[PDB]
Amino acid sequence: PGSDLGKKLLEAARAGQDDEVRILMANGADVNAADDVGVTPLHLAAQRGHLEIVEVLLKYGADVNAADLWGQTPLHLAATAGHLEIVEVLLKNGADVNARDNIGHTPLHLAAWAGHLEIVEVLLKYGADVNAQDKFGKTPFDLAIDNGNEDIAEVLQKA
Amino acid sequence: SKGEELFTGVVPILVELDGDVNGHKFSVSGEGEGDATYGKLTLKFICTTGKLPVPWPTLVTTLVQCFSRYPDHMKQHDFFKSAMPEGYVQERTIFFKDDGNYKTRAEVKFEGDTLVNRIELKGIDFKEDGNILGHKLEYNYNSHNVYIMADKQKNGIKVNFKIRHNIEDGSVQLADHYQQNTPIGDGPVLLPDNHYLSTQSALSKDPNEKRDHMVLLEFVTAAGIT
Repeated sequence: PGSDLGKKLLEAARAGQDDEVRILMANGADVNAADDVGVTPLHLAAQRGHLEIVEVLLKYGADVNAADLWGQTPLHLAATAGHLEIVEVLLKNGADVNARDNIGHTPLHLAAWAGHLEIVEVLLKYGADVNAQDKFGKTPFDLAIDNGNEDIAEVLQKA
Repeated sequence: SKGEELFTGVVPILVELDGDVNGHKFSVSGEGEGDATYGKLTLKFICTTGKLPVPWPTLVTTLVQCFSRYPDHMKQHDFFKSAMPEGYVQERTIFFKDDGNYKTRAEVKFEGDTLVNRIELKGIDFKEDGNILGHKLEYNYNSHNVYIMADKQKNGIKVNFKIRHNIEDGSVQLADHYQQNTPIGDGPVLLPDNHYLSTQSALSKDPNEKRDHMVLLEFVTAAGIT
């Protein structure tokens, strides 16, 4: 019942269970708990789009640039998935805007690839490197052209 | 496809591989997840048996194309996801150029809400001093093209393609993949027009893992018609 608070919290943040997260935090759960792969509650709440849990985890000091084994940070996850407000928040809490997953993607890379204009715009505003290259030498520009997202391309051009 | 809907959001993934090359016996397990909206796959793999006898990059190809991103315009050629959830079989023979071959049989399906890939692998006619078994490929993977031909003869998919593995010295080793996929169920299924799948991959090592293992990040998109 009070065993394995860290797993229980990971689960709750994956499942968007706000009331369970509240309890677990107020009752001692490690806010930076991590499974075998370095996945943390904040990675899971960022990926699955659960904002209230994201806000709360950061107020108890969730490490905002924690890195899983695939070099992903919650910022990459939220930026891949399209969660604009969550991106906004992680940036306001000092998320490393030019962080690298293991293919050398930056969240700008990910966001242009996946067709999230407003998230791009917001990453540019917080200091994203437009020329940065993945390990296959692509740029967020290319990736955006690969995928057919002209307006994103049009944008990246201007910086 | 009704089966495509099943790939909305994140799906956990289990992988199990039973193996024998030139009589060296081995077992691999993996887990992680995938996200077919973005062709993304996030995995880690363990050799449960000891040292692995062949190099990790030989297995990549053999260790769930249900997760490849098919864009709206190419949805009618997504065989793998139309065969879900009853799944498909995937058989392959992989010839390494001046060295042995792998034969693989695999069932890919939903058990529970877990997409699981269970593999038997027989390798034969390899050189105990050659690239494979002499551990001489580097820990590495490039960006490849995987061509899909419809295979009406079997209600499935024939596929040629070739991958190149960098060797420790500047040399390159070719692996010629011949593939057949047939549905497990007898429900209707989609037969693709010819297309390339294009890949990015990154192999890494987990710091706190003592066993012989590979961490794998991978993105995959169907890029076009022939």
